[PDB]
Amino acid sequence: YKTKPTHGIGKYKHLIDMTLAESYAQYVHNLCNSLSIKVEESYAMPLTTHERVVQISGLSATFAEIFLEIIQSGVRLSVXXXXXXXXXXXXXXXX
Amino acid sequence: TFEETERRALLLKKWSLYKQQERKMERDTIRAMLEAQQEALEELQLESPKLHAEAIK
Amino acid sequence: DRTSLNRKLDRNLVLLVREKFGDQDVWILPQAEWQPGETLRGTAERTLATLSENNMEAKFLGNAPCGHYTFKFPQAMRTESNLGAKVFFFKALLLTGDFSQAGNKGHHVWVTKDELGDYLKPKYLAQVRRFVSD
RNA sequence: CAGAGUGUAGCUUAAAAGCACCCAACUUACACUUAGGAGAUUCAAUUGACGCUCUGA
Repeated sequence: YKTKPTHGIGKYKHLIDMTLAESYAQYVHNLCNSLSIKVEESYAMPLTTHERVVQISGLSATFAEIFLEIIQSGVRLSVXXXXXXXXXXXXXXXX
Repeated sequence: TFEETERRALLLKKWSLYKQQERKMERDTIRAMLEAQQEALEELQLESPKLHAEAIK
Repeated sequence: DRTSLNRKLDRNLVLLVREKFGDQDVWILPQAEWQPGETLRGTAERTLATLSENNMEAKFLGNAPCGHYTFKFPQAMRTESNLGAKVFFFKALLLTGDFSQAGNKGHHVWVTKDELGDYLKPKYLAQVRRFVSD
């Protein structure tokens, strides 16, 4: 009841090659999860070629750098633009 | 076949064992880096603040 | 006092220099003391150019501006200027530039972390190097 | 190489636990679930002696 000391006890609203590439993407996702970063989305973009994405948002420079290094440590990368090499992968950021 | 299956299970187990160690190692490495960073920031603060600020940016 | 330091990597092999040919058969990373009137990264790049002879691209602070005066400060024996000195670090990538042993260096090679040499200790320590690698 | 804090596996007003963690399958992937996997009181009688963290040289 409103006037009772147990007022808002129920209140809840306020609380609320290709294969290889895929594997790599998965790994990246896992890493992100581990390190506590928001993985927003992932795509399945179209000899043959195959692209995968891991959309990321919010990470400080030092931490970000570390993450990048870990990713670096095959196929390719593309996010300052930071490309590298060993089908295709493209971890687009939003820091 | 049975024998093959048995072999396979063992192999899988081995793989699992391997992966965890690697993961642990990676974690340790990360931790080390973090520690270094922590040290570094403190040092910067102690020494010259402008530089520290720049680093942070 | 201020000391810029770099850590250029290729094939998972870190590079090393011999400034003061007679005294330093022992190796360190290619960097001396700070440069006034110039910005950290830029200064580092300049230093690298002076030593290794290249264009250079510093990524940022990796994760370990080491300090060094805190952990294992320069040796009391021999006339070494033991003062308060910060040890800034940098991770970087080269674009192009051939090597040249002249003036301020004797030799320049690339070596594994586990295959570590004698090493000086005031500028760069083996343990410190390992930590940075980690 | 001299001191101080101590010292249950990642982590705990745990006492060999529960959380974490790993592999496979379902999953675009994550997530969930189902199967499995691996781990510890640093060591000698509350005392001493090996391991770290930290401060000196």
